[PDB]
Amino acid sequence: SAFITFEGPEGSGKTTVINEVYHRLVKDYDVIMTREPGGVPTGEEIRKIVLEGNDMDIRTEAMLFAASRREHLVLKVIPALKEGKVVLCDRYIDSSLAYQGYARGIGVEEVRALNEFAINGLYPDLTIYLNVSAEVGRERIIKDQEDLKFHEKVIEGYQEIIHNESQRFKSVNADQPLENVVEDTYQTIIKYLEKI
Amino acid sequence: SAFITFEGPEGSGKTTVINEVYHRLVKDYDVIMTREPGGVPTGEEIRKIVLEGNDMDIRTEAMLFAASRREHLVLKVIPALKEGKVVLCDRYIDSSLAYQGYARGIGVEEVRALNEFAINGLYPDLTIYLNVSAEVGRERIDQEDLKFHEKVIEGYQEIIHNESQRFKSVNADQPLENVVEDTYQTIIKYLEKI
Ligand SMILES: CC[C@H](c1ccc(C(=O)O)c(Oc2cccc(Cl)c2)c1OC)N1CCC[C@H](n2cc(C)c(=O)[nH]c2=O)C1
Ligand SMILES: CC[C@H](c1ccc(C(=O)O)c(Oc2cccc(Cl)c2)c1OC)N1CCC[C@H](n2cc(C)c(=O)[nH]c2=O)C1
Repeated sequence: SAFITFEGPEGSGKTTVINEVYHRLVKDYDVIMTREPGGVPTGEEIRKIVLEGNDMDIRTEAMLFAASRREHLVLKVIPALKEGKVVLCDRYIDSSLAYQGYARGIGVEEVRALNEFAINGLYPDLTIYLNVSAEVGRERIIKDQEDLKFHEKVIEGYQEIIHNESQRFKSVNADQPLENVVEDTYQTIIKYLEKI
Repeated sequence: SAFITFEGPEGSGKTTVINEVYHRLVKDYDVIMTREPGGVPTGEEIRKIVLEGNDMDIRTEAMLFAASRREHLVLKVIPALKEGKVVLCDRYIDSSLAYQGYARGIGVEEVRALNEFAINGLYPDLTIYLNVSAEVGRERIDQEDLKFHEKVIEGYQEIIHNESQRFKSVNADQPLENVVEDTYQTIIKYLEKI
């Protein structure tokens, strides 16, 4: 089994990359694609609260992302791993670190301690970081100043997380055309998987 | 202003005591009594999720109690404290420490780290612990329920041993009129010294 997470800002080509990699991996592996809350009833109820939030306190929002994360992990991810599946997960702990910790200003270490409570040691086996520049990402989103700066800070946050901790992290150049980003991601995954 | 929390297992007469103490304190102080979620919409929605939980993972449950704690703190407690009020809160961080941390077995220090993210330094000024023996508590209320009850009491003892200065323990084995009186006097002594 393998728990593989995908990280990156918006405009990193993440949706295309996961879908195309899934289509190639299913030839050799029992693979699933997922994202939080991913159909888990409690997680879906949490998601409704977050999306209905009127200027929700950023720490309450972080705790709700973390509670949705745990429900998705325990009720969907772990049973799939037990079946021997390759789980392709769109966003996990690192999104809360980059978005809640860095971009929203809570503090990466405070958000880390919260999410370590949530995942209880279950870190991804492999994390694909779709490393897009802010300018390329901006163009992919189009195809506001506060939004542009928020997108910039998300990337700055990811840069901080990957520069500090790196072992499961595999950075893929997402400034390339998407066919190349798919090929580099697929090859990175196959290299990991074929080493058991 | 003062933020005073009330803690204890079931059977400690905690609800009755806080209600009576609050009714007496309103005569001399600008005071409110509340509990989580306490009407805050997001907290109420989180409460519904917890109550609807079918064998809910204990850490998800702890995170939801912590999210309800923050909403109630931010929208009710902090605005009242800024208005200079005495805030009486029935159950706070120590309830998550005793129940989720100790009794459910996640670990007090793990649950403390989670709750410190939720309260962001807003610990109670004073915590009233209604110290009921497991035997009196049992009587005031099967093997599993009695074992969980004893575990909560044991958890509260460990917490109070580690943070003696924040707690004031009231003998909850006495008749409730005495528990009310000792709790009231403990609070007044604290309020008249600040
Ligand atoms: C509004 C922010 C946005 C977003 C977009 C779509 C959904 C939606 O599902 O319709 C969404 O709701 C979610 C998603 C995941 C988990 C929950 Cl509980 C609610 C959402 O966050 C509220 N952004 C998009 C970029 C990534 C952001 N994000 C994601 C995760 C997983 C995290 O931990 N932190 C974070 O800020 C959310
Ligand atoms: C079933 C557990 C029970 C309890 C009783 C009544 C309510 C109810 O409101 O009807 C309740 O729901 C709540 C209460 C507070 C906050 C939320 Cl989000 C939900 C509840 O916990 C699910 N016990 C009773 C003993 C104390 C327990 N407790 C309380 C708090 C505040 C905590 O942090 N941890 C904990 O285990 C809950």
